Amino acid sequence: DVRKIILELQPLSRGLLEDYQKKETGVPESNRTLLLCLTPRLNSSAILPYFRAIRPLSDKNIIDKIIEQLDKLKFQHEPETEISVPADTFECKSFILTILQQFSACLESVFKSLN
Amino acid sequence: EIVMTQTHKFMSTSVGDRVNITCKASQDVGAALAWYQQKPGQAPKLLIYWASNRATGVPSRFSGSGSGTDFTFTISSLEPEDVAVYYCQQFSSYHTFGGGTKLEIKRNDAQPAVYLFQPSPDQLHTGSASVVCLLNSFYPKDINVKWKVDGVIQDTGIQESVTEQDKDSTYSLSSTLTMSSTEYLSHELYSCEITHKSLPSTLIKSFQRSE
Amino acid sequence: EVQLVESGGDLVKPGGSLRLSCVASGFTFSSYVMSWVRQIPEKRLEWVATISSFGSYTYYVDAVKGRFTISRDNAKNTLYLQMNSLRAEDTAIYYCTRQTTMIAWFAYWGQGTLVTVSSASTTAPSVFPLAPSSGSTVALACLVSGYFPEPVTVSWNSGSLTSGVHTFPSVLQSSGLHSLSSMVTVPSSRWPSETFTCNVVHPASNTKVDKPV
Repeated sequence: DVRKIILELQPLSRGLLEDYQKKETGVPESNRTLLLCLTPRLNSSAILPYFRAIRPLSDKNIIDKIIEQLDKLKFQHEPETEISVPADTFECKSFILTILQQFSACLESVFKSLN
Repeated sequence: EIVMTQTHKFMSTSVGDRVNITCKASQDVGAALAWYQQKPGQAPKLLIYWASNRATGVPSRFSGSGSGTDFTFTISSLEPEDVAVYYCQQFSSYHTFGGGTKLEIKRNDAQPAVYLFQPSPDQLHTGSASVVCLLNSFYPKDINVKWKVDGVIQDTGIQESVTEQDKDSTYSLSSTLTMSSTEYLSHELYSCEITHKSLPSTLIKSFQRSE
Repeated sequence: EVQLVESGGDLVKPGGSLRLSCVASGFTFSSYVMSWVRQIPEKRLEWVATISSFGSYTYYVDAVKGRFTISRDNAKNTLYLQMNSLRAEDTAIYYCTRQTTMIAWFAYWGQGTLVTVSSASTTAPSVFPLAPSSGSTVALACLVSGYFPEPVTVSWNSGSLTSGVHTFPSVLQSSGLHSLSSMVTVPSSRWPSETFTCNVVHPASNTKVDKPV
């Protein structure tokens, strides 16, 4: 059930993004692409490492839920890229914000694919 | 609320010169300051963010410095296309903007050409009387226009309009004194008195209503 | 390319309402905070309101709180500003802007939509010719009195006279009407032996006046 996982993930992703917009001031635009949405099915193995890498920097409880959902959509033990999180504070916030933005966009895109 | 103060509404500079535009915040904002450039008929354009980061494609002659409460926007060598209004903006807390600083080009001083016009008879028919003092092609922008009716300084009924710096870097200004037609008809001598850096003494233009 | 296009600006009376729209293209609209910023005729900038990606959080500048409502429809890539209880000092160009978080700077702006709030209805100008009060040159002028809304266009001798013409910026009167003066200097031989006319066009009232001096 691809549709079921999208609907499971969507409120988690919306909340994470909107809470970041409300709490964090002055986050610069990174202009980077981090998440690859699709492989074609939703690309858990491309998205998962990023969520694993920001887990200590974010809400561990929601991230855990996201990871549990996305693991179900890793149709193999495909390999996971090792992610370099920026050390600089502003780069690091832009990195997190870009992940949340692109995750939001991916799910909304795949949801339009499904309707 | 954080108040951003740009002390100078206008600054004169010359092409080739360094320009220092200042902005001061009522409270610490750290480095959470942005600078914008605006040209007439256009939205403001982001130049600097986090007090010193130049936005993408912004020419290297523009820079920002400061942290805390006192910030400086600097053009290292002014180019003609840089004549514009520059605004600061803090984003430590809820957005507030400074009031803007308009860069204009310095030139040699230039005396105004001054013209004074009596209310037209068609206007007087309607019950109003506008006396019109027009000043053309002066520099610098700072000018004092004083209205006297039968010797008494007017402090009401006066509207002033100043042009933007024109193509040869001079300014024009209009001052209009409006009263009722009965009131206009009860006075005789109307004078527009001009004080200006280029005039060694005040230039008086006047007319006698009864002619 | 990131594009923001505002619409809905118009002329209204105090206490009226108006709804602004801003349609965005070139990015995933739901990924970004959006905001309105306005610029009053005196060119001060004032942030107006802000909305998070899915509408859960909004901020308003105090001057508009309880009168304006910001909202968004992500399906149509559209930001709205519902403006109620409008006042004269709401007159401004309204820009919609994109931001990363709710408190940030403004890297992307639309071109703006003009909102005019005035107790004056549209008003045609009254054009008063101002003749000289001997010389090498003389000065003629026209007072373009009491019109709304801006602008007027002034020309001399139906456009043939362009050199020596100086038209000043309009001023706003307490009545809410605008006024401006236009003058020309001509060689003295050309006066009073010739006739000079100032031609005023007021598009909004669709009126045309030719006044001889």
